[PDB]
Amino acid sequence: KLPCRVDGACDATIIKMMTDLNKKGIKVASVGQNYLISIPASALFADQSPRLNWASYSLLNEIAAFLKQFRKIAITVTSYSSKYVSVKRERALTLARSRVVSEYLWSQGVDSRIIFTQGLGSDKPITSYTLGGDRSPNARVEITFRRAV
Amino acid sequence: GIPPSANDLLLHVLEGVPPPGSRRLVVSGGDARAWLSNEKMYVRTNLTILSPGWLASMTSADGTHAYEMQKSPVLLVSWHGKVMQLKVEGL
Amino acid sequence: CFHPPYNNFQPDRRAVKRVGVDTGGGTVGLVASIYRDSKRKIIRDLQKQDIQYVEYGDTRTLIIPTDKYFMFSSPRLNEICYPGLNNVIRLLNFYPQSTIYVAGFTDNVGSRSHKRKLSQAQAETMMTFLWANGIAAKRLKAEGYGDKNAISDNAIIHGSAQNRRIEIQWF
Amino acid sequence: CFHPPYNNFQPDRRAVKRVGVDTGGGTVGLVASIYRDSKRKIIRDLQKQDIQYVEYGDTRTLIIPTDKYFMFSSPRLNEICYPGLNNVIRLLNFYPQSTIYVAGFTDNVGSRSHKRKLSQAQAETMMTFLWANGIAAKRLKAEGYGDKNAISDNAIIHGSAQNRRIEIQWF
Amino acid sequence: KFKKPPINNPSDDATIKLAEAAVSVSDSMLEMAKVEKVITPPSKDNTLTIPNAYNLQARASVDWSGPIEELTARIAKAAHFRFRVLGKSPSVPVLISISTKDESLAEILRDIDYQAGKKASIHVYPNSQVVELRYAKIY
Amino acid sequence: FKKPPINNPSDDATIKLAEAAVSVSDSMLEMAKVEKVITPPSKDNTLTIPNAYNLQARASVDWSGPIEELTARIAKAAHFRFRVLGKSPSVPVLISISTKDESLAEILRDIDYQAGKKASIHVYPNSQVVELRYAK
Amino acid sequence: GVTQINGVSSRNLQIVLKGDPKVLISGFVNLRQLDMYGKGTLSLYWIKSDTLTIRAKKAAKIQLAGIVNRLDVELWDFAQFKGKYLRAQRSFVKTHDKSVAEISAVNHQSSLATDASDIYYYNLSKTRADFMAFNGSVLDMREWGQSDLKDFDRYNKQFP
Amino acid sequence: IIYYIQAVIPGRAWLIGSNGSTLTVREGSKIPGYGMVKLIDSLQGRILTSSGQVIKFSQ
Repeated sequence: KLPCRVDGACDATIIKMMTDLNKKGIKVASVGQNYLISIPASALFADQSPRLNWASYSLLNEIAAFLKQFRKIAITVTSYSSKYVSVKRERALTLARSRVVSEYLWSQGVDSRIIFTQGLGSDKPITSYTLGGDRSPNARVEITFRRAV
Repeated sequence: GIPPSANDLLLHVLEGVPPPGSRRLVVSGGDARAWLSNEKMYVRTNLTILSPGWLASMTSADGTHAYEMQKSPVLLVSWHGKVMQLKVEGL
Repeated sequence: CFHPPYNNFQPDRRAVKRVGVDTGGGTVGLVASIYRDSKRKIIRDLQKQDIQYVEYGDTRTLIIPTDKYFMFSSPRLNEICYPGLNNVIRLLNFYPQSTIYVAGFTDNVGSRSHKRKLSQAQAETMMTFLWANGIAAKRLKAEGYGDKNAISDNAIIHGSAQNRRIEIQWF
Repeated sequence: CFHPPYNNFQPDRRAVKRVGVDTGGGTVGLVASIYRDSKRKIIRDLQKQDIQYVEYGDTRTLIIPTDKYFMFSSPRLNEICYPGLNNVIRLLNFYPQSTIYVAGFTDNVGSRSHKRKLSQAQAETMMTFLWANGIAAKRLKAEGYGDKNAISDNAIIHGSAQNRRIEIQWF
Repeated sequence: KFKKPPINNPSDDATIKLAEAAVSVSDSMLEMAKVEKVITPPSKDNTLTIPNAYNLQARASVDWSGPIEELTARIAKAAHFRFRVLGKSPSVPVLISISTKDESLAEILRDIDYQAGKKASIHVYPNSQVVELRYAKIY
Repeated sequence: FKKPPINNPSDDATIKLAEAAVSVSDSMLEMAKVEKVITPPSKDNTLTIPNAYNLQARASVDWSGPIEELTARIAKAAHFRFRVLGKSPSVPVLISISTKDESLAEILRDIDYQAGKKASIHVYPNSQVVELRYAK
Repeated sequence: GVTQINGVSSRNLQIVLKGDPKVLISGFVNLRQLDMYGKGTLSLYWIKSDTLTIRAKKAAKIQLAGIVNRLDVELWDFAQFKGKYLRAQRSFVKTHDKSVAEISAVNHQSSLATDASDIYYYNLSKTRADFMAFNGSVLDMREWGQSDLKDFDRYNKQFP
Repeated sequence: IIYYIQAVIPGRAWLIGSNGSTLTVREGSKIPGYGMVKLIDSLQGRILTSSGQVIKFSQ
C-alpha cells in the first residue's frame, strides 16, 4: 500500500536523458550530489537579445522533463555573456535572460521550493578564446542544484 | 496554584529509550518514532509538527524534538518548507 | 618487462613489447599500439578504475578516492593500486606546459586540526609522487582543506564516503 | 513560411504559398485564395476561436475573453492563442479609415483600484498590440472600466465568467 | 451559429462552493482592513531598517511553508551576506508562508519581516554585509 | 512549441477561487503593514561593534546562567579589565549563549541584547575595560 | 555651421534640418514636430510641450529635456535619440535597424524594436509594453544600487 | 510650502512648487524654505539642501 519509489522517476530514464542531452550538446555533469546543466546561449536566444526563439521551447521542455526526476529544494540559474558595448548592458541582458529562462521553468512543473536568478555579465569566462559573439563557448546559461536525500 | 513544570519522561524520549510499560507504534512516511504508554503518544523526531497539537515539548542539544500529545492516526509535518503527512499505526 | 613498484621511476617502453610479441603482424601491432596509447583509452582505463575525469572549458580535473588509493588514516600510499597511479602519470604526460593544483578533502569525523593535518599530509604525498615522476617542482602546489566545501551530505553514510577525496586540477 | 511569434510583425504572404503548392491548378488555387481571403471566412474563423463579432448599423464590435487571451492576473499576452490575434489584425485591416476604441472589463472580485488597474493594463496591452502591427497612434484610445456596466450577473459562476472581457469598437 | 466567447473546461460543484465561501471571506477581509487602516494610520516603513544594495538585486521565486530561520539563512547565503541571530528562539516556533514569483531579495526580506510581526525582526547592514534576525523580548 | 502551465486555472470556478486567494493575501499584507511598528536605526539602543583588535578572536561558548560570570570570563579572554556599577537584585539576570564560532564583540552584543533593560555593557578601548551597569 | 543660442521664449517652434548643423538652444520652447534627414546635432535645454513627433532618417543626434505630455519617436537607421531627462507621460517608440533610443517614460510606455536596434528606458512606468521583432532588444538599464529603487508590481511584470 | 523637481540636467535644475510657480536653480543659489544647495545629482533625482533635506521627484 505504501509507495515503492519517487513517483514519475526512473534511473534508466535519467541515464537515457543524460546520454541524449550529452549527444545533443547540452553539458550535464554530476560530482558528488551536485548537478550542473550548461546550455549555450545560441541554442536558446537570438543575437544578443533577451528574446527566445520559438523552437527552443522543445529543448526547455526536455530540460524540465529531466528536472522533474529529482527531489530538490533550491535551484540556481546564472547567465554569462560577452563584451558588446559596456558592462551595464551585458549585466542587464544576462539578468533578463535568466529571468525569462526561470519564468518558463517555474511555469512548467518542477517541484522545487526556491529558484534563484543572477546574471554575471562577462566577469567569469571559462575559455581564453574570446573571438566569437554569442557563438563563443563562454556565453552560456548554467543551472545548478543539489539532489536531496 | 503553580502549574506542573513538565514531564520528565521526555528526557528518556529525547535520548531514545522507550517509556517502561509502553508499546511501540509503527510510523511510515518519515523519520520518526512513537510510543504509547497511558493513552498518550510520545514522538521522537527532528521534524516540525504542524496540525494536531501537542501538550508538552522538549528539545535536545543537536536539534531533536520530543513531544507529548494525545493519540491520533495522522501527523502533519513540514520537512524543508514542504508540508506532508505521516501515518501512525498500531493504536 | 615491467616492475610493479613504479618501474623504478623509469619511462615504460610499453609499445615495443607488444609489437615484438605480435610477430610470431607488425601493422596489427602498430594499430594496437596507436589504439592503446590514445588519450580516450587512458581515460576509459581510469574509468574502469575508480578515478573520475571531468573536463569543462579549458580546465581538467581528476577525482581520486583516498579510501582506495591510501592506507587507512595514514599518509602512506597504497602500493596495490599502482595501475591507477601509472595511468594518472600517463594522462598527465599529455600536458607538459600547464600548472598543477592538488587538494585534499576529508569528512566531518574528528577534530579540526586532525582533519587539516591529515588532508595536508595526503596532499603533500600526492604532490611528491607527482614530482618524482618527472614533473618540475615549480609547476606544483598542494593544499589540504578539511570539511570546508563538501560535495555531498555528511549526515548519510554514502554521501560522507564520497567526500574523502584528492582533487587534481590543471589548465 | 510563417513564424509563430507574430511573424516578426510582417504582412504575411498567405496567398502565394497556397497557389504555389496547388500546382503539382492555378485557377483552383486562385479560387481557394479568394475564398479564404474573404471577410466572411475570417468572421467564421473568429467564430471557430472564442471571439464574438457584433454588427449593428454602422458600428462594429469585437468581444475577446481575457481568460483565454491573457495570462492569469497579469497584463501579459498569451502567446499560444496567436491565430485569434492574427485573425483580429486581418479583420481590422479591412477598415483603414475608422477610429478604434478598446475597453477592458473584469468581474466583481477584488478591490476597486485593483480592478481599475488590471482593466487599464489589459487595455493598454491590447492597444499596443494593435499599434505595433501598423495602425497609427492617433486612431487608438484605451480605457479600463471595473465592474461598472456588466452584461451578466456576478452572483453566478458562468455569468461572472462572461463579464471579464475586452471590447473593440470601430465605425 | 450562435455562440458566446467564454467556454472553459467543465466545473465541479465542490469548487463552486469553495469559491462562494472565498468571495465572502475576501470582502469581509477588505472591509475589516479598510476599517483598521482608517482607525490606525501607519507612519513608518521598514525601508530604513532594510535598505537595498548591490547583489541584493538578484531575483528569486519562492514557495516556502516552514520556519523563518532556514529560509532567511538561504536568502542570506544566496545574497553572499553573513547571517546573525540575536535572542532566544521560542519554544512555539515562528511559522511563515511565502508564495511569490520573480521579485528581489530585499522585497522578499521585507515581506518576511512584515509577516513575522511582533515575534521577530530583520535588519540589514550593507557596509558589513550582515543579515540579522532578532527575536522579541517576550516570554 | 510553448506549453501552458500544468496547474493553470482553466476553470471558471478555480479562476474565482484563485483571485479571491490573491485578494485575501493582499489584504493580509496591508494589515501586517498597519500593525507592524519599527524603530529608526539612529536611535536603536543596541551596542555596536567596538572594533578593537583584541575583540575579533573567535570563541566557543555554551552557557546558561548569570551575566556577570560570563562577562568577566569574556573580558579575561579579551585581556580587558572588568568592573560592575550597580546593585545585583535578589533574582539574578539569566542569559543563554550557545555558539560554536563567533567573535567576542558579537557575543557581547548578544549578551547586551539578551540583558534587556535590567543591565547594559559598555566597552572602553582606550583604557581597556568592560563596564556592566545595572538599572536603578 | 554651428549655432549657440542662449534664451528662447516662444509659444511655438518648428525645426527642420537638411544638412550638417551643430545647434544648441536654451530657454523655453513649445515644440510640436521634428524631422531630420541630414547629419545634424541639436540640443534644447528646457521644453514644455504637449505632443511631439520626432522622425530621424539618416544620422541624427537629438538631445531634449523637459516636460512632454505625449511623445512619438521614429528612428530609421544610425540615429540616436537621447530622450533621457525628458519625462513623457505617454511614449510611443519605434526603432528600425541599428538605431538607439534612450527614453524616460512615466505613465504609459509602448516600444517596438525591429532588427539589431536598442531601446533603453530609465524610469519604471505605471504601464509598460515592449515588443521585439528580429534582433532588437529593450533593456532595463538602471543603477541596481540606488537606495530608493522600485520593484515591479503585478501590473508591470512583463517577461521579454 | 514644499518643492518637487520637474526636470534635471547636469549643471542646473527646474523646480515646481505647491502654488504652481516655476523656478530655475543653480549649484550655488538661494531658494526660500530650504537654504543653500550643495549638490545636484543627475543620475538620481536628488537635490540636497543646507537644512538637511532632499528635494526628489513627485510620487
